[PDB]
Amino acid sequence: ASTSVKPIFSRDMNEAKRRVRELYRAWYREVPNTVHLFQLDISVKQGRDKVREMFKKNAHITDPRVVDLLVIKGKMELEETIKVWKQRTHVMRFFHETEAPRPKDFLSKFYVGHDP
Amino acid sequence: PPLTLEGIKDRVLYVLKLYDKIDPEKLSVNSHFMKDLGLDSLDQVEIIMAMEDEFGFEIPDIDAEKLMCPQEIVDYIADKKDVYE
Amino acid sequence: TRPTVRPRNDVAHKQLSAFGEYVAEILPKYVQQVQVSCFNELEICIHPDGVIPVLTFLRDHSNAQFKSLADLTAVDIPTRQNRFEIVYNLLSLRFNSRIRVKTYTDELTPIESSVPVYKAANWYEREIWDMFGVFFANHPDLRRILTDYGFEGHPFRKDFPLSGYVELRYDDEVKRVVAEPVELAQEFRKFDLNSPWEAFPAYRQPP
Amino acid sequence: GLLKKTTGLVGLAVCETPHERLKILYTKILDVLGHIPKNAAYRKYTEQITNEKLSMVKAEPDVKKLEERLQGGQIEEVILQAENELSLARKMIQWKPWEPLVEEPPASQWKWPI
Repeated sequence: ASTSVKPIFSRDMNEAKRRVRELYRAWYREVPNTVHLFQLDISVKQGRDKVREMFKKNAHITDPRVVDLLVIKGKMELEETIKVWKQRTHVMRFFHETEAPRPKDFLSKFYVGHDP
Repeated sequence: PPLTLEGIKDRVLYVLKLYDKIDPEKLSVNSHFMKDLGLDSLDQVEIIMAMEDEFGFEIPDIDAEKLMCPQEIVDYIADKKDVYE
Repeated sequence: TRPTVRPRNDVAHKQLSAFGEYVAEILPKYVQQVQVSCFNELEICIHPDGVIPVLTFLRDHSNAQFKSLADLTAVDIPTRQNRFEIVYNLLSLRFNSRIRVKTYTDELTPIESSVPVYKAANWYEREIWDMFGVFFANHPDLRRILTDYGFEGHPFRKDFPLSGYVELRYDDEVKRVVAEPVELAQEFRKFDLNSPWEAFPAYRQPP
Repeated sequence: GLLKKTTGLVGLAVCETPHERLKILYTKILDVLGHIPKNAAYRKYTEQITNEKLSMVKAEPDVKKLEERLQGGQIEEVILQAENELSLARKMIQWKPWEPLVEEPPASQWKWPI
């Protein structure tokens, strides 16, 4: 039927989850080299927490093909970092250091502008 | 020195205590990582990588998934290191 | 003939039509539609499973010999279920002829890499992946080629905004180039240009 | 019938025995085509052109005049094309493109303008 689709790499979520955990391990081990190689001012703990935050925001996916593309993109991102195709500016773009904290409560948004 | 089920058990529990997310008091040699200690998937993955560095060998994901408490980690390490003691 | 009107070439139109039927007779498993334009360009529309077989036949068959891959690109049509149209433009030096092969895909359905057939396809498929987000299976080295490292999105999609979502400047406090949400001193001005009167009756669609 | 020094195409070596090479390749192609169903259009058409090319080879001993008949460029280019056709036929046997259309496209897939 219309639910019978072509897979990317994983035929079901359990196969997809294995790839997620393999990608997470690769990122986890890369952070110490990245902090040293790019001479970042963040700690290894900060880098690894940022990695965990990025994986968590996609925890609600249940479509294996979507998970496949997330892993494919995550691996491209890792390769850019390991090969030093990125510069220090690209690595630090995950941390939004120059962006002021936008308000989140109703009142604070009400005082500043019109956006919800 | 030669390894022993008590030496392995000492190091496995030593690594786990250096893991900031584990309350060492609730920690026993049988506490389930999810049910007992309250950790989640990714925490378990990190714990396995700590054992890879502590015991210096690769634990593949297919094997790593079943290691859900300190005892099973000890059993896996003893099994792979052929320590029958 | 009329000095301002492009002249038609009926011989080429007939030749391309006959060869189009020829292709459709030989690969019925994949060919979905064959058409020839009024300016004599042959288009073969195929099921995406037929990429490698159809392209291989067109390259290697004695009566085809489309050795050159002139161009490979995609088109985004959001109204279609399979929004992405993949277009291969091939050239035959032996028969001094061109042909266009088209197939389709959605955001989650991989297409088979044609690098085995045309090594020219390597970078063209990286560009399609980068600009449209179409994944190509078994590509030797699929990664972005035109966008900035870490760039998010696929900017040739019709729903990606013209000016994007982020912009760059040098920040003295952190002593580096930084990315921030896009603000424009002058917003791009959208113009509504379409006339409310039909221009081309020949292309009118049923109500 | 002198031996030309070069084909003029870089990487394409001169062939010393073109007639014999062509006969072997065309005969191999016809042998491969026997493994395809008799009513497949690929077999019918490819056998037609291969026999016409093979007949020219058997009737024209001069290489220079043979090239004019075949109209495929240098004789080494003709040999190279025969190899490509032989390679294609073997792949066709696995693909079986003569089978019915695998799937119809969505209703308005090829509708332009939208």
